[PDB]
Amino acid sequence: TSQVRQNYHQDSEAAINRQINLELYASYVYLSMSYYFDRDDVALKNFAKYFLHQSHEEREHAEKLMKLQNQRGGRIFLQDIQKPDCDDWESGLNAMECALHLEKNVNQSLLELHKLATDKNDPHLCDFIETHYLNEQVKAIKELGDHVTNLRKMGAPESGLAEYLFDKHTLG
Amino acid sequence: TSQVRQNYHQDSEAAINRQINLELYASYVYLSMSYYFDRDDVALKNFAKYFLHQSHEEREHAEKLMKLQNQRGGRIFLQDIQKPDCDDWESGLNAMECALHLEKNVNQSLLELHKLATDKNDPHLCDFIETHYLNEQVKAIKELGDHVTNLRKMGAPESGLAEYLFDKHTLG
Amino acid sequence: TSQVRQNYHQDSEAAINRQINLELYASYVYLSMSYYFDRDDVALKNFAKYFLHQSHEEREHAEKLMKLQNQRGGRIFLQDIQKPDCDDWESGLNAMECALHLEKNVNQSLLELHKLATDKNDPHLCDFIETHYLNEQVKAIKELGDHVTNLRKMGAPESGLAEYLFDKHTLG
Amino acid sequence: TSQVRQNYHQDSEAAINRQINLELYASYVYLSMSYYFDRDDVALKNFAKYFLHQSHEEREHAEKLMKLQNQRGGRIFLQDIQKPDCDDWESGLNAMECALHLEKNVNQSLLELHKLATDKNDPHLCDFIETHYLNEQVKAIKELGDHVTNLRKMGAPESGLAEYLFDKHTLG
Amino acid sequence: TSQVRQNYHQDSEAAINRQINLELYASYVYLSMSYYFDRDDVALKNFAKYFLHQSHEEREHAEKLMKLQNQRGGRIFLQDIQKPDCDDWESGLNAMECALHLEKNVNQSLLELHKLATDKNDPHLCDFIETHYLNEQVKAIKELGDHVTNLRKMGAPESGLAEYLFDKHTLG
Amino acid sequence: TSQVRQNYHQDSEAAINRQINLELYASYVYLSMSYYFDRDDVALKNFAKYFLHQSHEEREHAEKLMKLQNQRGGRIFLQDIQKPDCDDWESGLNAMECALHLEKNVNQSLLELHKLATDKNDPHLCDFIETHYLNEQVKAIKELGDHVTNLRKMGAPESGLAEYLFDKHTLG
Ligand SMILES: [Cl-]
Ligand SMILES: [Cl-]
Ligand SMILES: [Cl-]
Ligand SMILES: [Cl-]
Ligand SMILES: [Cl-]
Ligand SMILES: [Cl-]
Ligand SMILES: [Fe+3]
Ligand SMILES: [Fe+3]
Ligand SMILES: [Fe+3]
Ligand SMILES: [Fe+3]
Ligand SMILES: [Fe+3]
Ligand SMILES: [Fe+3]
Ligand SMILES: [Fe+3]
Ligand SMILES: [Fe+3]
Ligand SMILES: [Fe+3]
Ligand SMILES: [Fe+3]
Ligand SMILES: [Fe+3]
Ligand SMILES: [Fe+3]
Ligand SMILES: [Fe+3]
Ligand SMILES: [Fe+3]
Ligand SMILES: [Fe+3]
Ligand SMILES: [Fe+3]
Ligand SMILES: [Fe+3]
Ligand SMILES: [Fe+3]
Ligand SMILES: [Fe+3]
Ligand SMILES: [Fe+3]
Ligand SMILES: [Fe+3]
Ligand SMILES: [Fe+3]
Ligand SMILES: [Fe+3]
Ligand SMILES: [Fe+3]
Ligand SMILES: [Fe+3]
Ligand SMILES: [Fe+3]
Ligand SMILES: [Fe+3]
Ligand SMILES: [Fe+3]
Ligand SMILES: [Fe+3]
Ligand SMILES: [Fe+3]
Ligand SMILES: [Mg+2]
Ligand SMILES: [Mg+2]
Ligand SMILES: [Mg+2]
Ligand SMILES: [Mg+2]
Ligand SMILES: [Mg+2]
Ligand SMILES: [Mg+2]
Ligand SMILES: [Mg+2]
Ligand SMILES: [Mg+2]
Ligand SMILES: [Mg+2]
Ligand SMILES: [Mg+2]
Ligand SMILES: [Mg+2]
Ligand SMILES: [Mg+2]
Ligand SMILES: [Mg+2]
Ligand SMILES: [Mg+2]
Ligand SMILES: [Mg+2]
Ligand SMILES: [Mg+2]
Ligand SMILES: [Mg+2]
Ligand SMILES: [Mg+2]
Ligand SMILES: [Mg+2]
Ligand SMILES: [Mg+2]
Ligand SMILES: [Mg+2]
Ligand SMILES: [Mg+2]
Ligand SMILES: [Mg+2]
Ligand SMILES: [Mg+2]
Ligand SMILES: [Mg+2]
Ligand SMILES: [Mg+2]
Ligand SMILES: [Mg+2]
Ligand SMILES: [Mg+2]
Repeated sequence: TSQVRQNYHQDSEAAINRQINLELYASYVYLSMSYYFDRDDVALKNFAKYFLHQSHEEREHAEKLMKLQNQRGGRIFLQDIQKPDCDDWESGLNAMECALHLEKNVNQSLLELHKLATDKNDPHLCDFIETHYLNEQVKAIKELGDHVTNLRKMGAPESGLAEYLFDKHTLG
Repeated sequence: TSQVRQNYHQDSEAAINRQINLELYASYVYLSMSYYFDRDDVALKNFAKYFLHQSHEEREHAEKLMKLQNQRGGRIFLQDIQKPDCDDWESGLNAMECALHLEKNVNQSLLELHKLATDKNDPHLCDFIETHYLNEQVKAIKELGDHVTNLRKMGAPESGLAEYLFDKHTLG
Repeated sequence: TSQVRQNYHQDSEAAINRQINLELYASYVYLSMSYYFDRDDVALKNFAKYFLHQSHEEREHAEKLMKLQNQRGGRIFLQDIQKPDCDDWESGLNAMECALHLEKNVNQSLLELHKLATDKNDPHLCDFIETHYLNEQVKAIKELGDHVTNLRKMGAPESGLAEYLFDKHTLG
Repeated sequence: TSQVRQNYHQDSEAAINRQINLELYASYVYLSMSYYFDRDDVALKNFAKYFLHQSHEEREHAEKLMKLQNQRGGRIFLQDIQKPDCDDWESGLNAMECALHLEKNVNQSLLELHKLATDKNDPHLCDFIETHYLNEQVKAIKELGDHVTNLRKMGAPESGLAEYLFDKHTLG
Repeated sequence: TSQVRQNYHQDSEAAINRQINLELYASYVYLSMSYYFDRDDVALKNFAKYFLHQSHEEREHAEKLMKLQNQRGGRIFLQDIQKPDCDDWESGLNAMECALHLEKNVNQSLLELHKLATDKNDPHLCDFIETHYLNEQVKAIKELGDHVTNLRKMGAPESGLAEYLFDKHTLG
Repeated sequence: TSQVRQNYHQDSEAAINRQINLELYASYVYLSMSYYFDRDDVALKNFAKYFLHQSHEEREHAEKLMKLQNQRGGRIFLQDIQKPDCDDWESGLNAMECALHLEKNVNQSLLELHKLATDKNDPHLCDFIETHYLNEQVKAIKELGDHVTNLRKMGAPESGLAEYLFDKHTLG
């Protein structure tokens, strides 16, 4: 047992390891999305940059959870990082819709994590999740919803012109 | 009676209190408009910023009238600030059309106020209204008419692309 | 239903709309207070500035709640902003006592909002209220209590000298 | 009763006074530790500096709780600050082990305080404890565990060379 | 026996440990005083700042004596730091009168310490006390007497106005 | 078929996708290593920083291969990123030995990739591998061998002192 461990339930430790994997998975999804828009037959450079930045942010999310695990005296256990569900993301709109669904799924996992931390009376872990994850998620979900809405109203995915102009004006 | 009061008719005092309420009402209309465009299913960020700035300007209008009331020795009497007529503003074009109608209504109130000040031979109040309100109104009405015209010619409200591009190029 | 909405109870949405109205009401109370001290027969310029700044802060409070409503996928619904209970605030001490009572009332509303968010297991909303409102309120209540105490010990409201000197040394 | 007091349970007030005493006690323990390493027969200058800084941080912890007590309208009640359990701390490793045990004890007190604030539905006090104390404690406990581990692996306490080199490279 | 010890009497060593405790006690008295003036029903912010600074100075006094003990090869022995005699300090004037009495008591202890160092022919300890403590005490006693005098002549403690104005002009 | 594709064999395209996975795997190994040294019972902060930087470099390696795939008109196909072979890396020396073995394995894959590009007469791909990977690998392998050698000669893994001092002087 770790000399630093205090009020840190084994179930919370396990849940944190599951969350680490999920954040790394989200990083992988956004990495895949990014280079889809770098294809010569897609060629939306600011979509590509946007998703690559999101990919890097998700890796930071994972790293901060790994730091937390050690801070509390838990032990990191890593799993395979599953490949993303799509190889082909079809359109800027469809990728944004997938990212929205991804972020809502990660949010649900974080909310279940917070419920567990609450049930185990772990206020430090509750505050950690609230402080570093829950509002980040709300902002990410809101931004992706905003993007989806604009692309739809602009005429995407049918209008390749719309995706092009969104790439320049919103993501550029 | 106030030691500063001079040539300030009771009717003018009352009219100034009515104008204070109207300016606060205009501030509220623009506040509502602003956050309509912040909705995830509308998502026109520069419409939102534009109307929020207009909201703040209207509050300044109200404050300067409250200052005038005290400068002249009248007594401020506040009324409820009525909620705006619309919860849903439908489109960027429709919001601009509503703001145009609002500004023309506030202008009419200011012109009636000026007629009263003229009838009561209050040149200080006439100059105050002319100096700080009447040309501000003309410029605001002209700008909103310009915006309405551009949105119409661009294809709004049917073209969500038009509202998007107007948001970036004129309001951005 | 909003594409961004997740774990956001209809009751919380309604409570947030009620809180928006209350913050706008507080802004109106402080606006009224401010210009009372700008009257030529009151003439406490730093009381006036202090309350005007508080008025502007309350509008910011309202705006941040409107932003939150949209972030979470709720829909803003505005109500009339009621006029303040007093036209005449009588003295610097009495205005500070009224502001203290106002802030304690707004605090109670925020604490009921937090209880609801807790009952609905909304940790994001709990953190939002804690982060942006609850300590702001505690600090505001403490500052107003401090001011009330000083004015009382100085001899207010009987001593117009006390209110004058407090205006210069504490609010100036 | 205090004019500022709102939703602040008498039990919480008492618990905050107990925590104030404990933080002052921790300040005293670290003060004692510091000057032990300033002895001519111990002479580890960076151990001494490290613990003196920790001592000053604990006094700041106490002061912020005294500020909180007044912010919420409770009344500070001070008790004797007990002398530390050890006059002689024996070795750099043993002092770090004692500081680790101290911080875990203070953490437990803070977690009991948070449970009480939760039971009394005091979200402001919960947020205060989370924001200013609980992660500070986790970081302090982790750092002391790190230090203990390094000193042990280096060969302390038997190796006076290890304590000397740790003083220069980690604490210097 | 310490390798550095020279001409340092066991009685002086013990007296220095007693003085360390007394300086820490004075630090505690001023800490208590400080937060009394931070109460919402007292609310003299510059009294609070003044006494908090005095508290920090007393801790520095204690630390320099702990340094001296080690410099001379004595061994620090700590005792409980007794809580201050008053929880309620009643008025700015009464707190200043108590601080004056405190400083005169600490001065008497220092003068007895100096007599002992003289009797034991310890010129280094005599010079240390003279250099770092005796004139600091005289200046502190003179300043507190000055403050008491001004508060009395101003009309304190009856005049809450006097304490308020002293807070701004002398302590501000 | 891609409009940009020229002299790019399907076998090379597949090999590049295999290399992408391997570089992401190496990133994961170094991520795991990094946080092993962040454990409170290991606590070698510069080992942790060193491996985290290596992790980030490997992700850059992967990204540049994804860019190459698109530049040449191939299509990225991602696979699961396998978890690292070790959860526990035991010692600084053992982690360096594992990283050395990892880099030699990645080098072998790159050399097989280069042989394939040579056999398919793809000089652009040969130059890409030589320019951006092969000397990076040689330098990485040499540096890790240097580190292993120093740790062994210093007395690792038995000497926890050696690993501590290596952490400060070579990795610090
Ligand atoms: Cl970054
Ligand atoms: Cl402005
Ligand atoms: Cl502001
Ligand atoms: Cl500090
Ligand atoms: Cl200092
Ligand atoms: Cl880089
Ligand atoms: Fe970022
Ligand atoms: Fe994430
Ligand atoms: Fe998808
Ligand atoms: Fe789903
Ligand atoms: Fe995310
Ligand atoms: Fe403007
Ligand atoms: Fe206006
Ligand atoms: Fe309208
Ligand atoms: Fe009309
Ligand atoms: Fe207007
Ligand atoms: Fe402010
Ligand atoms: Fe507010
Ligand atoms: Fe009132
Ligand atoms: Fe009431
Ligand atoms: Fe407020
Ligand atoms: Fe610090
Ligand atoms: Fe502490
Ligand atoms: Fe101990
Ligand atoms: Fe214990
Ligand atoms: Fe501590
Ligand atoms: Fe000083
Ligand atoms: Fe002293
Ligand atoms: Fe006393
Ligand atoms: Fe006495
Ligand atoms: Fe003193
Ligand atoms: Fe590098
Ligand atoms: Fe590589
Ligand atoms: Fe290995
Ligand atoms: Fe092998
Ligand atoms: Fe490598
Ligand atoms: Mg992002
Ligand atoms: Mg375990
Ligand atoms: Mg699979
Ligand atoms: Mg909570
Ligand atoms: Mg936050
Ligand atoms: Mg304008
Ligand atoms: Mg009248
Ligand atoms: Mg109505
Ligand atoms: Mg003009
Ligand atoms: Mg304020
Ligand atoms: Mg609804
Ligand atoms: Mg009414
Ligand atoms: Mg929180
Ligand atoms: Mg906060
Ligand atoms: Mg510290
Ligand atoms: Mg009580
Ligand atoms: Mg005892
Ligand atoms: Mg925090
Ligand atoms: Mg002093
Ligand atoms: Mg002895
Ligand atoms: Mg006692
Ligand atoms: Mg002499
Ligand atoms: Mg001198
Ligand atoms: Mg490298
Ligand atoms: Mg193919
Ligand atoms: Mg496996
Ligand atoms: Mg070449
Ligand atoms: Mg080269």
